[PDB]
Amino acid sequence: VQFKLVLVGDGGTGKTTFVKRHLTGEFEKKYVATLGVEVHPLVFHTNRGPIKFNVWDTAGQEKFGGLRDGYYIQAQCAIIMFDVTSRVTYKNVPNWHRDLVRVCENIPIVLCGNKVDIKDRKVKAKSIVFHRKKNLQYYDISAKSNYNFEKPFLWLARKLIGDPNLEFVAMPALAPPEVVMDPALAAQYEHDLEVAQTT
Ligand SMILES: Nc1nc2c(ncn2[C@@H]2O[C@H](COP(=O)(O)OP(=O)(O)O)[C@@H](O)[C@H]2O)c(=O)[nH]1
Ligand SMILES: [Mg+2]
Repeated sequence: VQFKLVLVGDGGTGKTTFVKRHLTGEFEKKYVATLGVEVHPLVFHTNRGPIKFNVWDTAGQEKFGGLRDGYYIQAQCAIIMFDVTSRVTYKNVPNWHRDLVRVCENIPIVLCGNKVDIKDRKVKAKSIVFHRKKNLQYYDISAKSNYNFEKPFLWLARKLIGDPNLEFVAMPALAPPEVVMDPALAAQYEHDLEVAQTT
């Protein structure tokens, strides 16, 4: 049985494109009229059994202001997203985290910089600092290529289940990649995060 996960971040960062990679979750999503939300059931399969994240994706209302308390309430974990091609979206991460922690004081949170498939990257590893003092794990992701798609969910499942060595035994069916994540760029970016972390 299951965990509410709230996916937040500026409009246009790729939240909806990311949750939709999980094809069953997209097929089985439940639209909640009263709340302005689609709830996608993303089941994943660990070496210890299944875990279900019910991922709350907005219906775009973040473009007009903050989300209502009912969106965040009873969340057990979260993903904050920004877009590595837009510094302003990164600049706004602290405010999203504040809103989230205001309603859900002690939950595990992953920070994700999306669209790392785009060659002209504006927010690089050296610049991504917010997660350090706040105890968040960070990953680069590219929703459109499934790059690192399972990373945030695996880190969350380890935190939520209380098993640091949990692994996924099989991947969910994901929408086939719509863009190629350049494998060279992926390897440099993962190492660049490791370097920034040691600096
Ligand atoms: N290149 C690229 N474009 C993306 C990615 N994710 C989303 N997009 C594009 O970014 C725009 C906003 O995506 P959307 O999922 O609607 O963002 P949301 O408003 O945060 O829900 C759309 O044009 C997407 O196709 C990605 O990983 N790579
Ligand atoms: Mg959206």
